[PDB]
Amino acid sequence: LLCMLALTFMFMVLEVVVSRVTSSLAMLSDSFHMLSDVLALVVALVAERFARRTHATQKNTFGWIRAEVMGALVNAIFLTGLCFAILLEAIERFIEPHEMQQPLVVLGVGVAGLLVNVLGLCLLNMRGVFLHVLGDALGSVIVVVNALVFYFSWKGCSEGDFCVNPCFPDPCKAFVEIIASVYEAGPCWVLYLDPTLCVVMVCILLYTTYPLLKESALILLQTVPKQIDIRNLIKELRNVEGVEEVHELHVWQLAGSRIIATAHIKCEDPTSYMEVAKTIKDVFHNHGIHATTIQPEFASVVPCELACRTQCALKQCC
Amino acid sequence: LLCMLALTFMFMVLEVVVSRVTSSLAMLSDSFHMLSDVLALVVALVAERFARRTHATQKNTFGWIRAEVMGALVNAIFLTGLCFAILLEAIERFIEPHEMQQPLVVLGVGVAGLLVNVLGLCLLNMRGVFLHVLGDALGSVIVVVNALVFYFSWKGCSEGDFCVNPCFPDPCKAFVEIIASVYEAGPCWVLYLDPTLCVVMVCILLYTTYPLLKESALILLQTVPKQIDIRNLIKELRNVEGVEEVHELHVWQLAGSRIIATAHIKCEDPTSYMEVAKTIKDVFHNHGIHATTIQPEFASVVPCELACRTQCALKQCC
Ligand SMILES: CC(C)CCC[C@@H](C)[C@H]1CC[C@H]2[C@@H]3CC=C4C[C@@H](OC(=O)CCC(=O)O)CC[C@]4(C)[C@H]3CC[C@]12C
Ligand SMILES: CC(C)CCC[C@@H](C)[C@H]1CC[C@H]2[C@@H]3CC=C4C[C@@H](OC(=O)CCC(=O)O)CC[C@]4(C)[C@H]3CC[C@]12C
Ligand SMILES: CC(C)CCC[C@@H](C)[C@H]1CC[C@H]2[C@@H]3CC=C4C[C@@H](OC(=O)CCC(=O)O)CC[C@]4(C)[C@H]3CC[C@]12C
Ligand SMILES: [Zn+2]
Ligand SMILES: [Zn+2]
Ligand SMILES: [Zn+2]
Ligand SMILES: [Zn+2]
Ligand SMILES: [Zn+2]
Ligand SMILES: [Zn+2]
Ligand SMILES: [Zn+2]
Ligand SMILES: [Zn+2]
Repeated sequence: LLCMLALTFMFMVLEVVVSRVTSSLAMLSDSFHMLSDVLALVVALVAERFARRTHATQKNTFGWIRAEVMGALVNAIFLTGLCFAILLEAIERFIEPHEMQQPLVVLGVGVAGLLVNVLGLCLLNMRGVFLHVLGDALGSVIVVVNALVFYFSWKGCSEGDFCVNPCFPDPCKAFVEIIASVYEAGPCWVLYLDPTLCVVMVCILLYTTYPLLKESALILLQTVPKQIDIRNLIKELRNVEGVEEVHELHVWQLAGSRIIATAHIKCEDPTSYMEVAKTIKDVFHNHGIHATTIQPEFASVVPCELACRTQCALKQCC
Repeated sequence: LLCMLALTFMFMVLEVVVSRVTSSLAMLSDSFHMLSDVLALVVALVAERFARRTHATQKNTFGWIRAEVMGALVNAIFLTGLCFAILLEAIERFIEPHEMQQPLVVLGVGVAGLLVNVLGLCLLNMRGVFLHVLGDALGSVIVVVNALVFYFSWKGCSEGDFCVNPCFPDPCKAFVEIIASVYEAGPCWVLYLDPTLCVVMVCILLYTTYPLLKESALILLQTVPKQIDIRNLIKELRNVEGVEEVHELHVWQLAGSRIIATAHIKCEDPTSYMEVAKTIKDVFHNHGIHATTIQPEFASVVPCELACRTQCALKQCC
């Protein structure tokens, strides 16, 4: 983990610095994606370290096990925020285009990123990581092809001869239009490739990270998992022996694949309660739910036999 | 709520657009703060709309009560991401200083924001809103004083007269040293003022948003609330004549003041369980807990009388 984490972090630092100095948007977006990747590795390591020894902690009774889910959510939404900022910068660049400072350094960092992804390729359990590395390499080669197209087409100028087309506003009024030799700059295919390509990059990043963010948000919010069917479960619970009807059923996913159930039941006879709670355990275990807790209300218009009279209707769940 | 929402959103759009036009970072940070405020209002409205008709939906058995807290976390982390982008821009501006484009429009939008905050004042439950609007007004004061100081002190050349600037690199090297020696006034107190005020603004935003993010994170992660002491509660539960030992006790907060408790008690005398259950209800209602699902495991090699046959990968918590 750390063996690639350190390399990715150091490359991220240099990449961010040189990109924002050179002020090229697609490069900045690719560096932000590498930033999201390295923070994903960081949160994965933190979650593994915390989950290695989870117990009945004084502060957290359940344990810091939702750490991986919350880290995924934080990374996804942090990337979304940075991507929104980058899109705002791209719109600003549409407002007033700027040329690339130096294609040579951009090509160098692009091939460096390509080599970084190639090295990471060597290091679906591993196929998912390989696909993520391939997507990062795709972003890197998009940066590289941007650099190539800019270098091959943008003839530009480096002398005092009239070179800048009216599309690009002249710097410092071009010395009041020199108060020289006639020259025409590059065609209308550059000075716009960088932002019109960074928008594609940011759109693809948003499309890739939306399902992960949605899944993490649904996990963090108390939502029944798609695997468990609430209607089938409630109907099958009603169709048991010794139980009249069930209420206050709460089912939610904690993290990964450990589901917690909660319900209240009523039994006709207090005697011989066992072999009935065993039936409830078996029927819950039949579905994906494994950790349960069933409170019996022993045997009428009142919904639940156990309710504090002086209770904030709200405070009491549902 | 929407009456101020529409005005705030329209002003946010205008200020963001004009700030990106003029490239002023302090105004950009203030606009980001306004964006955070309007998004907070939006999430509050949607949370109230969802909470007005909270029901045991098939997808969400608990209900979308946690929507407000999730929106608060989303806003806090989005603001943090935008603030990180702002720090990147500020470090860039330290690397290469750029002067403000048009002080007049910046002063106009600053006084417009001040008037917006004044109208907000015109329109703890309300003391918190007063504190927030006073903070936003303070940010507007920062941006307007930045504009005022830049306008009065800066004396950059506008015409073709000589202006030797060592502070900022001249565009096109001033026609390559031109291939009325007017000197600028106080470059130190002018060029660097905007990025440093932006850094101060973003630092104060981080300081004022960190506690909210921490509380929201502790709410989403299943953490015992600071109001309830878990050790005292378990000691009182153990100090009950009916129950022998209490195991698998989980306490967590849903949203606001809604605490749900879970326990696996073991007791004898099946015909008198309800006598114990009333005592458990009373002792839980003594603390902040108001919703419990105490499951009696009726009668020490095995800790819990009910358990999965395989308990694969100990999905069941603890
Ligand atoms: C790319 C940008 C967003 C910077 C990311 C930096 C991370 C490496 C930082 C940000 C938040 C940090 C965490 C914030 C809080 C804590 C709790 C801390 O536990 C304590 O000792 C708590 C002490 C207390 O507050 O009482 C251990 C480090 C940790 C996990 C930090 C680990 C390092 C983190 C993830
Ligand atoms: C071009 C500029 C102005 C940026 C535009 C941003 C949004 C208009 C885009 C970015 C990502 C898009 C989302 C990417 C993915 C999806 C999932 C897609 O299908 C699903 O909901 C689930 C698909 C699946 O998982 O198979 C519906 C459209 C949606 C929400 C897209 C809606 C439009 C979004 C938010
Ligand atoms: C501007 C850039 C370059 C640096 C930004 C640094 C911030 C992320 C740091 C600087 C000072 C820090 C604060 C210094 C002191 C505290 C008090 C302390 O918070 C509490 O009060 C929690 C404990 C309590 O319950 O009293 C720890 C977090 C906090 C807000 C820190 C949060 C992180 C801050 C804002
Ligand atoms: Zn990646
Ligand atoms: Zn099971
Ligand atoms: Zn009940
Ligand atoms: Zn109560
Ligand atoms: Zn309930
Ligand atoms: Zn505000
Ligand atoms: Zn038990
Ligand atoms: Zn447990």
